[PDB]
Amino acid sequence: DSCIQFTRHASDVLLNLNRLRSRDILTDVVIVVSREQFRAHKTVLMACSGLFYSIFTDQLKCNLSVINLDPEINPEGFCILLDFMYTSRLNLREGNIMAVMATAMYLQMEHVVDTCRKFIKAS
Amino acid sequence: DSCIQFTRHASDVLLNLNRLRSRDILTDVVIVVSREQFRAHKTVLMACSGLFYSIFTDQLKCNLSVINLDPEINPEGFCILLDFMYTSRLNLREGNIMAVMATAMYLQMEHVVDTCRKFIKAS
Amino acid sequence: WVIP
Amino acid sequence: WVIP
Ligand SMILES: CN(C)c1ncc(Cl)c(Nc2ccc3c(c2)CC(=O)N3)n1
Ligand SMILES: CN(C)c1ncc(Cl)c(Nc2ccc3c(c2)CC(=O)N3)n1
Ligand SMILES: [Cl-]
Ligand SMILES: [Cl-]
Repeated sequence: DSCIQFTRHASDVLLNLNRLRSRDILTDVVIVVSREQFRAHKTVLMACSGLFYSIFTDQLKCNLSVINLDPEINPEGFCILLDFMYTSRLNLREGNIMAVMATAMYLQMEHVVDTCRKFIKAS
Repeated sequence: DSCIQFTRHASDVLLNLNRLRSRDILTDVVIVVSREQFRAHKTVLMACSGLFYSIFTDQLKCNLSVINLDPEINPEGFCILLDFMYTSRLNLREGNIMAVMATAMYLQMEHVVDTCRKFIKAS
Repeated sequence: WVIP
Repeated sequence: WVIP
């Protein structure tokens, strides 16, 4: 086509979606990870994760307001990944990299799994 | 912080949100523009437009599944702007620039209004 | 704004 | 991935 493009548009959209999350505006699901609860937007979860994409395209699960993750999933690993989904920023540290990689493999977040594998290979 | 960043993350998120829109997945509102109807995600509309942000943060309007725009709004201008919201791409043409600018001013999409003003000033 |  |  003959379209023009606004370079910062996608980043600005994601920044506003994170502002809505921080104010709990139009969040439509709670993700339960052990004792911890995380509110989010189903569309953002689907856009970032192969697991949530499969869950919320399911004709029955698409209507659930509560999703319980596998008890092996670490709440801190999930929190770091949820922050990444809404910001593009990953808080990857020596003390959390194993839990982050395991959570990203479960959530099917291919690019995160790739950087964790590379950071582990280096050490 | 000591975060790493995935450059293409925001663009990939927006691409997936547009894929959900094209398949009518988790759309939660219909925007009525004269005789024309446009399905969308309230969160994406809020993230892109000062008008939708104000509408869906309203304690009563946040629950509406149908929003009717001012009858002066042109459906083609709205369609071009809705496509921009989900892609960062604006189909700005000599034949649509006046309707696009008027719709962007109504929707409170500051960056679109700015490029329309610049393109009009050049001609 | 750019030409994509 | 980059250092932002
Ligand atoms: C694959 N597909 C057509 C599609 N459409 C819409 C959405 Cl929201 C979506 N999201 C999704 C699926 C798989 C994966 C991701 C997002 C991230 C990932 O690593 N794998 N994937
Ligand atoms: C201003 N603010 C705190 C905020 N938080 C969340 C959202 Cl979704 C939002 N969106 C929004 C508001 C105003 C405008 C836009 C989006 C685009 C624009 O030109 N003006 N604005
Ligand atoms: Cl990823
Ligand atoms: Cl804009």
